[PDB]
Amino acid sequence: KAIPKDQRATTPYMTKYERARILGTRALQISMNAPVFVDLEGETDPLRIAMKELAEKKIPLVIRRYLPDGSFEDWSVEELIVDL
Amino acid sequence: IFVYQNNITPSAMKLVPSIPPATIETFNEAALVVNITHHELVPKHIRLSSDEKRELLKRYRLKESQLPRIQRADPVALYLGLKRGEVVKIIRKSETSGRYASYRICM
Amino acid sequence: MFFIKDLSLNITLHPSFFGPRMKQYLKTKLLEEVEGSCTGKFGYILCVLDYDNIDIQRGRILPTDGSAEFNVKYRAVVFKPFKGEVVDGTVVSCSQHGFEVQVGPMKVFVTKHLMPQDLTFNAGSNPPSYQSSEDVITIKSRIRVKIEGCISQVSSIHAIGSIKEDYLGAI
Amino acid sequence: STSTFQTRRRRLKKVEEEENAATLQLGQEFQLKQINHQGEEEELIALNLSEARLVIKEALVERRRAFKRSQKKTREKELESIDVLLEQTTGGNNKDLKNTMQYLTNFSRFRDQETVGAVIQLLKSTGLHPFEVAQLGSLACDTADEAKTLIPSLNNKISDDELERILKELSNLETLY
Amino acid sequence: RLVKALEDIMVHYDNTTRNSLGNVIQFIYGEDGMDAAHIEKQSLDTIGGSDAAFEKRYRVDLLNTDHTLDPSLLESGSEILGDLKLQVLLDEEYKQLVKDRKFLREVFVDGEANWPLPVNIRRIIQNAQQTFHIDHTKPSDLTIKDIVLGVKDLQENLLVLRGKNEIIQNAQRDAVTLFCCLLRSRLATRRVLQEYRLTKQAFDWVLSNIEAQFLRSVVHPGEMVGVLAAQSIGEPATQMTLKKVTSGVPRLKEILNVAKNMKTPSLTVY
Amino acid sequence: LRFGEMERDCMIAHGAASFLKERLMEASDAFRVHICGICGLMTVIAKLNHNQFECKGCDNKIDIYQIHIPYAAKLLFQELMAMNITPRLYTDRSRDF
Amino acid sequence: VGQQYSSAPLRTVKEVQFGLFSPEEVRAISVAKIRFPETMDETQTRAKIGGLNDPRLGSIDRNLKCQTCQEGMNECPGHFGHIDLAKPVFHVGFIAKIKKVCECVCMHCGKLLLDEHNELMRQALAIKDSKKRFAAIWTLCKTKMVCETDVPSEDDPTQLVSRGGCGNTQPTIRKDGLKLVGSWKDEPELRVLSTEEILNIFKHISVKDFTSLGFNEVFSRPEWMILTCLPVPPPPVRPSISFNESQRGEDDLTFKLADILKANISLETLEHNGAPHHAIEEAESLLQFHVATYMDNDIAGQPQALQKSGRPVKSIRARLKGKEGRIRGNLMGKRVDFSARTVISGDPNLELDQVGVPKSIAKTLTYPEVVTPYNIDRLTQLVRNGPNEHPGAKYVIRDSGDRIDLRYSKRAGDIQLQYGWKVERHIMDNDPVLFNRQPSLHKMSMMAHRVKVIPYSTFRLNLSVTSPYNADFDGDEMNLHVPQSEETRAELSQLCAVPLQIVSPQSNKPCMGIVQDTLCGIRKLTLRDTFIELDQVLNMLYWVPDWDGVI
Amino acid sequence: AGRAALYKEVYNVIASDGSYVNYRHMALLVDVMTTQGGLTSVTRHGFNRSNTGALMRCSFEETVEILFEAGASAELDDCRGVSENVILGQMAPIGTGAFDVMIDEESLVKYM
DNA sequence: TACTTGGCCCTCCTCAT
DNA sequence: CAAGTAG
RNA sequence: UUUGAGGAGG
Ligand SMILES: [Mg+2]
Ligand SMILES: [Zn+2]
Ligand SMILES: [Zn+2]
Ligand SMILES: [Zn+2]
Repeated sequence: KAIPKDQRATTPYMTKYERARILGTRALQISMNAPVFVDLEGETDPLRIAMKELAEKKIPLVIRRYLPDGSFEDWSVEELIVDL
Repeated sequence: IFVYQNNITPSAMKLVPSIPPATIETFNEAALVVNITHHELVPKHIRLSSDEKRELLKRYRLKESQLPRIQRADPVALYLGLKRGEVVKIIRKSETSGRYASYRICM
Repeated sequence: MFFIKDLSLNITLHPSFFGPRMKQYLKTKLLEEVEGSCTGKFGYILCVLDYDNIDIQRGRILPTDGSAEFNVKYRAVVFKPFKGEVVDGTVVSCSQHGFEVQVGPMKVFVTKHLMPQDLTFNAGSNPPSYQSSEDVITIKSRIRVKIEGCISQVSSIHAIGSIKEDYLGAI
Repeated sequence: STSTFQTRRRRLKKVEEEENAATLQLGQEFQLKQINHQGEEEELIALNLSEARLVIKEALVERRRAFKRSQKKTREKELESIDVLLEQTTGGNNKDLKNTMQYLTNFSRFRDQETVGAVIQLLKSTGLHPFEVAQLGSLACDTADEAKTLIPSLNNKISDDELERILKELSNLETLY
Repeated sequence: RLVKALEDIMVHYDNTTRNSLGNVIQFIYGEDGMDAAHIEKQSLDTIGGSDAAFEKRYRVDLLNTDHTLDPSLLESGSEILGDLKLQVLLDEEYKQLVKDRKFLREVFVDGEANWPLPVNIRRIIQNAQQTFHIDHTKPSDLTIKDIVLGVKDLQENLLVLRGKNEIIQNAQRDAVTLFCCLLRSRLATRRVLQEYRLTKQAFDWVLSNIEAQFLRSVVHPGEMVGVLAAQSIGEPATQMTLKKVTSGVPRLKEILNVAKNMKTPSLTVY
Repeated sequence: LRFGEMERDCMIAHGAASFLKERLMEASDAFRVHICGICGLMTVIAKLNHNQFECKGCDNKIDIYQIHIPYAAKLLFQELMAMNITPRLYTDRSRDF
Repeated sequence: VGQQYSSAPLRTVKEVQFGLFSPEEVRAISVAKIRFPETMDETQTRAKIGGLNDPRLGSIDRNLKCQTCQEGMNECPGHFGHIDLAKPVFHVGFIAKIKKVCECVCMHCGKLLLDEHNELMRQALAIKDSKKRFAAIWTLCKTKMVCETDVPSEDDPTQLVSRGGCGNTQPTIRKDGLKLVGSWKDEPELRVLSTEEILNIFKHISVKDFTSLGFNEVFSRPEWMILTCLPVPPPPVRPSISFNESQRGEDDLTFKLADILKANISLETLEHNGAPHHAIEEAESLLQFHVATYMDNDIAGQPQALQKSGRPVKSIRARLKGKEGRIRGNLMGKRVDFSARTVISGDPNLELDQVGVPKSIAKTLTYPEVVTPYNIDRLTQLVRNGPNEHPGAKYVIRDSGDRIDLRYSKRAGDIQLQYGWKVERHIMDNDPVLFNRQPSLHKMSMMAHRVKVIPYSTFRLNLSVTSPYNADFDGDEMNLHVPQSEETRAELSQLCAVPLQIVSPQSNKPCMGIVQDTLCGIRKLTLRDTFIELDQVLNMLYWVPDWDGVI
Repeated sequence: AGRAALYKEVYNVIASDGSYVNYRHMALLVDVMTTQGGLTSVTRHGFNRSNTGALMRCSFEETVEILFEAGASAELDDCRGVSENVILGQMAPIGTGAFDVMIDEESLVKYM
């Protein structure tokens, strides 16, 4: 169906599984020779770079949260508050 | 509503669902000596308008099935005299958060 | 006969190309895997229209390798012959079994016995040809055929066509 | 492959694929009733030669443009003017398109996107089905017999006199060479 | 069995406990949406205690020489004594705490006041204590409005559910209710100023934290609750190394199987 | 070493979605088979060379997908089929919800 | 996985549609006529006769061929075959329903025994639950045994209305062995219901009748519970076992097929020869037998169909039956690679979240790392290092889907790495791993630790992380699983990491603490009575790795 | 009021041992057992007969028998069941995969 | 009436046909 | 060893 | 190699 960016309802925060998976995903990619969007302060470990890319919210990813009924909500790493 | 004492004839009983829309219900004396709802354990239930219900669904994005059900013959279901389709809101106490609201549809 | 059907393609892009100009490589690769394709279900995919406003939507990341997959919705000009359709092309080859005309990107063949009778076949001709009381058909001669049937195949489509009917033949 | 804007519920028994003929019975993929990306409905897209030659040249050209928006950071005469636009914005190995432009440029019946405009406006007062409304646009026709015979799906959908006038106004708009 | 019987159950993004059919099994995980890990045994002071002690601890009367706040605590002490518009907010606060009383004594007849609740308030203040080096001598500087009006403003952000409507926004008050009682319990004017001499600064902090600590205690849509709960019960079951009634391991079997002939039928009538 | 049911249950509890899949596929079974876009079966005659595909009886060559599943499951199916039961594999849902 | 690129698109299963095979489809699909009962030997000549296994089905003897499908052994799923029975047979498992069905519809005309007319019926028909309709349809008409041709409509019980006809009495039915018999009632009439007949009475059942009874016009029409054409699983389902060459090794299944086949041909060869009428149904029950047995073998009508040696015989169903079998034993739980186990011992010198991995294992277990500009150097060093010193590797795999064995390859010491290639290296210090001790009944029974390559042969775990796995060191063994994808690791390190599991949700309280020595000793060290002097108070300070250097 | 009992009873079977289980767990179970309508046993008789998919209930006790009646009644499976995917070799909609991830090409330009 | 399936997890040996 | 389920 | 039984380990 799709849900408007407005009328949105889920948690303003990032679920640990999201964080976990995004760092995982992003790491996989960085490790795949994907482009890196931060100054590697010399870092050389992907999941470490992913950790940085995530701290500067410079991760081009988007989380599609599905609902029991099928419709979802789209959120970007940018938006999502990263407490934890 | 008809209150029999010891019992009604099975010849009799087969005459209640024969004059709709109207409806009839049979209750035993010994079953009403005490109101069950007054029990420590039975939380209060409540009938939902064909509207309040259509709302609930639309408010949780629920299909009718996915809703926790209540027996058509369930003690309390007769105390309120539900109907196959009517939904009940059950507000009870909770040692986790004062009050918890649960719903029960009827089968 | 030619059409402008609305299509969509699926491209799985490797993380490598997850750059700044991705929209670019996507579109570009779309083109490499469509322009020049042939399906029985779509005939000849000749050109992608409105290059600029190709819809990419959000591509999702697969889940074992970073690869992301986008459902590119485009639109383009196609053309797939039909039986009973009539189109005219330029003959290309010609033999003791008939001549093959070329309608658009496709090629339709005409059997010696699917054309009129008073039209024999000249072997000792250069280039090879078919002679009639008043007509002469060879290499470049323009004909107009009626596609009797089509036979899809690989990355191309052929069909046999007759010129035995009326209002058909040369022009 | 290349999915087509319409998910038919192919529930096992995929048996009934009728025939293809100018009975206006084109593969289900070309029902005169098809779907647009926007999710709306839209008539099939009947493209007659030379009306297509224009459309192709149209995007092939406007491509050369947006193709260089990112680079900063007469018969035998057009046979050449096109062989170039290709060797610039085409896959080059799309030998099908080369041949499509020749055929589409040799047998075409119009040069002006104007003339082609009238062709359309004219033929589009019929109620005729797209395929006809194209075969009529890319096939010379003097008599109505020639038309309603080289396009059998016409037969009862228009008096011979009418279709005749229309054929008259074609050779009248038929750009010269 | 317990496991196979609950695999598919997890908290969904709407904050509902469903399965693979999507049949709501719980509308809010645990009837409160809290992740078990962020819960500690707190005490609901508002419950136990003579009606006497209750007054002497939470009652504040700005229209009384012996029931007003000694200006040794509040900066604006003396200049508040009598203020009528305040005694309305003060009375409002109290009429509440009392309602809470009767409420709790209606959900926990035992009188037991120690229960598992998110956000450990007792400590969250203790840290506030020595974090701002608070001296029990000099007076605070919290408007009475500062306090009671901020406390109300906190509850507004302790969002468990989000919804843009009534049914939902109503469930909100529900799933929070219990916690709040504990909140008002610990942030009642008299306490805040007489027991833990907070300063405006310390206060604005303790508040800021409860809010944030709470939002963290919420369950995460994804948590595979079923299996969790499953294990959580079948695990303590193996640790069962074994006044005269059917009990323990065999009892549990009796229960899960929904058996009709339990060895001990028994029945307590009062 | 065997990654028994229990182990699975724990991973599920953790929400170790990907890891679990991985233990189960890449580190064990994992197999690639072809299906019919029509009858969700492993009929498909993939010649993976001259790109030929087919799946006669349903007769195809056009609508064919490729999937990754545990060789064990492959077997599970074939075994079921030999028992005359058809386990259809469809790459898209038509029942919505 | 599998290897070799396929131009076929790649999707994930989203639906599983269960159906039954239409004898017609079984045919369509098959690639083998399967007429002979024997295996190979074209008169002892080794190959395979166009008879059983490979009359085009899969193959053996390491040979491409497979109906050009080539690909050989690995990459080629089997290719089903069929085998035309002679006479229709039941279906071991469906018999129960095939039976119930009949009690649901009378023969001769084959149609329901209760239409919209009967009211008790109506209600049964509202139930949108195939499982429950059928379960109430049956209950209602298993009793009525008269194909009523006229019934009192919704008006007067006086006026009789008509529908279908032929009231032919309905016989009650019972199950005897693998056949159905019923009496037709002075005194009864007992006759055995021929498959050939039942089947026929099903084909005729109405389309809305299928439907009304728990069925589906497309995937499962009752007329399919009776087997006509039989699906013949290809080799990979019933492989062999060759003790080199001139020997045997056929699988149990490959036999029942053989038997079913034999028992089929003999039947047929009686209907086109001296057919002693009812001396055939004496050999037709043999086919019904075998064909039933080959699928189910643990039945009530005893005879286990023992295989020469008294060894039971593995019915297909057997393979799937819970635990140790397919479903539960192969799919819900498998053996896995990149795992190891030994004996655990305690070690007060390892951070809670670590785990001592014996050099032995570290050199054995491997992690697939992707050659990147970030590591090339470090990686090339490990590759040169060989698979013998510790910090090293043991496999380099290039984009060209081909593995280089580091311990042999005449180029072992050579090798320039290529950005993108993968270098399976040893497990190194700080490689997140999933450690655990069974029985596993806790989220905690499994936790991610930091690998610590150590000497001696044991998994050296920290004490405080003891109670969680619930283990001691009295010969207690443990498991270790090594992740494989940058994201896998992350999952372990981000949710399985021991430092996370510290507070137990199953009891909203920590689930690890200080025990034994450290516990006991901490009390002693505490006591007001306890005082420590300089020289020592200095050594102690040095031990807390985070000591601010401030005595 | 029954749920009340069922739970109150289960609780006491863990209390008699001096153990502690945070409500929610026992509540969840007590609840799973109750919702459907009344008392649904944690046995092949109860829960494993409900609307769940075939492959799922199939991985517990009635295996083959369960399957048979599935293709027989042309059952359809969602593959929303943890088990379903585990059997298939696909990441199950659980934690990590309880949502999707995508590269927003838009934001992918503001990052340079 | 009678009987049917359920039966910790994992691991390791040795033996015999 | 048992209890329940179903014919 | 598969299988089937017995002994043992936490
Ligand atoms: Mg021990
Ligand atoms: Zn097929
Ligand atoms: Zn093959
Ligand atoms: Zn009849």
